[PDB]
Amino acid sequence: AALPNPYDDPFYTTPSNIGTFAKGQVIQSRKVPTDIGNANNAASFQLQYRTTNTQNEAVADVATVWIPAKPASPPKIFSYQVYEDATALDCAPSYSYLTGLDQPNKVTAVLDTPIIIGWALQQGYYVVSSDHEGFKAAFIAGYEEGMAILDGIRALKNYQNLPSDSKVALEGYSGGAHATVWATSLAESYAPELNIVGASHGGTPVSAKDTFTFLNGGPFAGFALAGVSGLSLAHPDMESFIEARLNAKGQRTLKQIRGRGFCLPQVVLTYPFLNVFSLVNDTNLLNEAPIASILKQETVVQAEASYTVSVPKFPRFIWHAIPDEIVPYQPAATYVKEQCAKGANINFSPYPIAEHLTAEIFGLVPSLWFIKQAFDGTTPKVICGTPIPAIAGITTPSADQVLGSDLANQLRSLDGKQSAFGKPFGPITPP
Repeated sequence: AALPNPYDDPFYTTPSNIGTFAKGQVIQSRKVPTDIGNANNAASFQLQYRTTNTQNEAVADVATVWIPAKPASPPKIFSYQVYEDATALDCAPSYSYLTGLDQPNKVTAVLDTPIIIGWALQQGYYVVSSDHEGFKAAFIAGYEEGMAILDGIRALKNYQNLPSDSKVALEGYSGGAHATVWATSLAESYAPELNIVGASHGGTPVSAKDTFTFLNGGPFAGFALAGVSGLSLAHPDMESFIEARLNAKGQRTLKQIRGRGFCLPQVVLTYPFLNVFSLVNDTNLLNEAPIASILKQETVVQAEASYTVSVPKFPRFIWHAIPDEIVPYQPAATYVKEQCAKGANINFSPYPIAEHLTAEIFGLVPSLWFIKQAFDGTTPKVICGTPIPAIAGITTPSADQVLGSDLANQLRSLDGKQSAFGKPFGPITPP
C-alpha cells in the first residue's frame, strides 16, 4: 500500500514517554493518501495520539482524519467506527483506508464505508475514524474501543484547532456498532467535554458473552474465536488463564488468528462450525475466574453488568434485523428497553424481515438522516424505544433526498454485491 505494513512501521508503536502526553494529545501526524480523500477532494492525515488501555495504562494509537474542502460551520465532527473484526495489527482501519490494493482488510473500507464518510464530507463535516482496537488489535474489548475513539475525536479537535464545544456525532454498524455503543457509554466519565449531539448504530453486539454463545459452533464461529482472542489481548489475567488451558490445536489456532495478514475475510473463511471449546481442556471456562467476571464488565446490558452502566441522554437511532443471524437481536432490544426506562432518547428500528447484511442497508439512509437532524437540533420527539422499522421514503426522506443522486446511486450498486461477511447486500427498502 501507500505505506509499509503497520507491523513494519514505528508510527504504530508506543513511545516510552507516553505518560507525559494528555488524553487525545497528538504525538505525531502525517499526510496520507486515501481512496475516500481523493474521491471527495478532502485532505487526509493519520494522527498518532495518546489514549488509555483497559488496564488504565497510557498507550498510543492511530486515527485517520479527513478535512472537508468546504467545512460546515460552526465545525461539526463525525466519528465513523469500522467493523474491523480481526485480531491482527495490519487489519487496522487506518491501513485499510490508504490508497493501495494489497491491505488484507481493505474490504472493510470500501462498500458502505465510503458512502457514509463521503456523505459526511459532502455535508461539510470533519471526519475521524480511529483504530478502535488499538495496537494489540483487541477486538471487542469495549473499554479499549470506547477510550480510543473518544480520544481520536479529541485528537482531531487538537490537530485542527476546533472549538471545544464543536458538535460531535458517531456512527457504526456490526463490530463498528459495538465500538460506537462503548464510546457513547464512556463519554460521560472519560470524555465529558465532547459535545455529542447524536449517535447512530445498528447490528449492535451489546453483550460479549451473549454474542459468543450465539456464534459458537455456527457458520460465523470465527467471530467467537476472534472475540476470545481480542478480549484476552485487553485482559492479561484472562490471557494467562486461557494460555494455561489451550491444547496443541488451541495453541496453533490462537497464534493463527493473531498472525499478520489474518483479517476479517480469513476469520470468516477459516473457522465455520468451529466449537471454541474444542481448543481447550476445560468446557466450564465461561464460569470460572477471571473470565466470568470479565464477561460482567464487557457488557452494556445492565441485567448482566457488574457495574452501573451509563445512560447517554442525547438523541440516538439504533437499528437491528429481528432475524439477525450473526449478532443476536434480543440482547440489543434488552439494552434499548433498559436505557429507555432510565430516561434515554432512543429512536429504535427493529426490522421484522431482514438479516444482518440486508439491515446494514435498510437502516443506512435513516441513520444518516438522523445524524443530519442531530447536528441541526431537529431530531423528532419520539416515545423512547418504540419498535418502528425506519424506511427511507416513508419515515425519512427518500435516498436521493438524503444522500443526493450520486451517493444514492452508489448505495443502489451494493444490492446483490458480496459484503465483507460473504453474504450479499440487498436494497435500500425492504421488498
